[PDB]
Amino acid sequence: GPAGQFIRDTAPDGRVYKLYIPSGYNGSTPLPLVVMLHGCTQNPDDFAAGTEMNVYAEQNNFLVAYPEQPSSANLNKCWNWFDSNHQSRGRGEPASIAGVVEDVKRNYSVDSRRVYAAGLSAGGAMSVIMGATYPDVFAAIGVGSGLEYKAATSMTSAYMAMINGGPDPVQQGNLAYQAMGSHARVVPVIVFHGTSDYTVYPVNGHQVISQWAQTNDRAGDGNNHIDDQADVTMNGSVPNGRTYTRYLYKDQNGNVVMEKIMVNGMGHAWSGGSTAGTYTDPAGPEASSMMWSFFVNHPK
Ligand SMILES: [Mg+2]
Repeated sequence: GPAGQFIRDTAPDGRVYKLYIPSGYNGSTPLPLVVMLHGCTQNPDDFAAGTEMNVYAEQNNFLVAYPEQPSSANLNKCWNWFDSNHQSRGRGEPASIAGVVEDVKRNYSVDSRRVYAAGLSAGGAMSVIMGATYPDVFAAIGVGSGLEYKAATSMTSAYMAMINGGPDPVQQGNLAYQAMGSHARVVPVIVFHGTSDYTVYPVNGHQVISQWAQTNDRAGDGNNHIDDQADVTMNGSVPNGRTYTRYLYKDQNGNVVMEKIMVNGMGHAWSGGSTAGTYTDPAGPEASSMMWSFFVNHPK
């Protein structure tokens, strides 16, 4: 019944983005902001339609921003996760996506401690980049079928990384830690990946976890050890849908810092969701709900 609004705006740098404002928004309470980064060939409306994130935003009283990657910036409307120009704080797409957050913060009441970045495919890899470059902004990140930080640094090596994974995740985790500069802090990460993904092969999902284990272990230095050994593993089952395995990674303090959901026989797709959007597998577990719960329990 209660209905919010889905607006389109342009940030000062020309970045188009859409923003879902829930019906419960009255400006008296700073709301969480989930930045949702669409995959290749997608656009904000398609990603909203498939992830259903505006329904969760309506139900949970949070804001959702969908930055748009236009065809003028990448041939396939992919976030340029493989390009050195778009892997560092302060310039390129990381700066532009941070700019969208700043634009929303200026126009609505946003909870600075509950700003998150999630995405599918190239947008999952970009969400990794956002955590490494703007950890002062993003409390936690969700990586749907993505790749580790700097899995490739030119377009020439991007395809190999999609198929075979990036370099040694411990090394890439050091680079992500370096990319954080003086803003370094633990960034909790939830990863989703389908075991029959023929686009971004699941080795990449494993690498994201291993890379962030190192980065988050390093961000704790200068007390709290984090490794890529799963502390709790459980099989789950979707009624009349897919099975999946959940891996939980704790730090020494006992906090869940990372989570990995491998959906058995899923392809390259957002897990769960609706056929109203492209690149969804309605028979998977509901990544949007799972990711939102991970986010809300991992404020900055
Ligand atoms: Mg552990």
